[PDB]
Amino acid sequence: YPKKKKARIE
Amino acid sequence: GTVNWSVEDIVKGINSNNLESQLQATQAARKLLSREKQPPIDNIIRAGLIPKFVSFLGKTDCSPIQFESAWALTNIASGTSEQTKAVVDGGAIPAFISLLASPHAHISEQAVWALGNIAGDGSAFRDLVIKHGAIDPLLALLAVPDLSTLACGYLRNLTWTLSNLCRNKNPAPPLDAVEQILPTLVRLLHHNDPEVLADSCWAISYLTDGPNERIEMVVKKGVVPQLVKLLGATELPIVTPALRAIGNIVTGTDEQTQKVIDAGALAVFPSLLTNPKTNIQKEATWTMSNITAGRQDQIQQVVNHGLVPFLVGVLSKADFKTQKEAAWAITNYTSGGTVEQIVYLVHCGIIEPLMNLLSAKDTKIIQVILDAISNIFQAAEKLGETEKLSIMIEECGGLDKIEALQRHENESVYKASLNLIEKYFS
Repeated sequence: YPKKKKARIE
Repeated sequence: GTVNWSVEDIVKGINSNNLESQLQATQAARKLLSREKQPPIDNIIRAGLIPKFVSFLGKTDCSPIQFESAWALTNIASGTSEQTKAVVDGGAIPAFISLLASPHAHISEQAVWALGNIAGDGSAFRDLVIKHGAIDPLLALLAVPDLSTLACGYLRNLTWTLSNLCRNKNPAPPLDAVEQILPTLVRLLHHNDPEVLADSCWAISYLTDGPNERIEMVVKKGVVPQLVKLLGATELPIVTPALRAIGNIVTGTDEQTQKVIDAGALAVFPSLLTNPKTNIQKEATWTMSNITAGRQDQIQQVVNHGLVPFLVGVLSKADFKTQKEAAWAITNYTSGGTVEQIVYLVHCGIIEPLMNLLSAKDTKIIQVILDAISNIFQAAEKLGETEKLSIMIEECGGLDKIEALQRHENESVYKASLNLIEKYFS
């Protein structure tokens, strides 16, 4: 399965 | 300016009685938490900053601090279950749901993102987000005449958060929530953006992974033809979830598998069963196995599409897991098929690869292969072909492998091999 969570990266 | 602050200075600024100093410190915290290389989530939590960020979420007259705190809390909630729990314990769920209605698009997008992380933690936080009433405003954000007018990243984040609201089991999402979400999912499934399509297919795959009643909830909306179309897509991130959804659907009742067949899915399997990506081949063979376990007319449709030679090919050469799936498909075929269909199976050359696969150490695949051979021998008996099949098995080295299986740990392998020898090789 794909990522459960993701951070907003800059 | 706000680059490379220490958490000490961030705390000093947030603890000041100056809203602008608080905003500067919150932006510094956001910039700390938005780096790939080990963002200091635990240090920010230990400093006791979550309550201050949650309070800032509700400062309507200062939208920048709302945005910065939302970004920081999003990145904190993107970590381990304990960090997401720290975010939730601060009361962030209702604050983010309130921000969903913000007049500023970027703030509402960030709230969507944070809620997506929170819900993606797992079943409990998913159902808690739902209980706080996020589905209504989330879906309202998508209630427009044409999705194309929405910003691309905004729509992608909305789709991803919705897919997380559809994700996870034990328990699965509430039935009423799934019914509330499904129409917007069907609409997103016809959107043109690859990411939106991929996440919508992933949501559908989540929703179809369960009892036949959930599969029915999804199938009634008429998405199967669109799922097949996407199965034919060129983007692997789209084909993978579409294939997963189709497989989950064919694990249901024979009528749902027939709905999949009528949409024209089988015509795509010549390529899927030769796809250069291992996982695509594996899941396509698993889908085929769950299709061959159906009715005899469905096995006949599998035959008419010329997919038996492709099953033979996968059984002859493929990654071992795909070969397991092929063995299962063949055993289901032989257990549910007519005599003519099993004879055709033999005529396509299944015997030699099926025998070659008996040398693998996996015990369960050996049991499966022996069951398939027993079914084929029954079909031959019905026609008087027992000896011809026995000779074929002897010529390719299968008899040696069966005789060796006679002395095997597993009781069922033991007994089935001995019985084959006793009944068909005198």
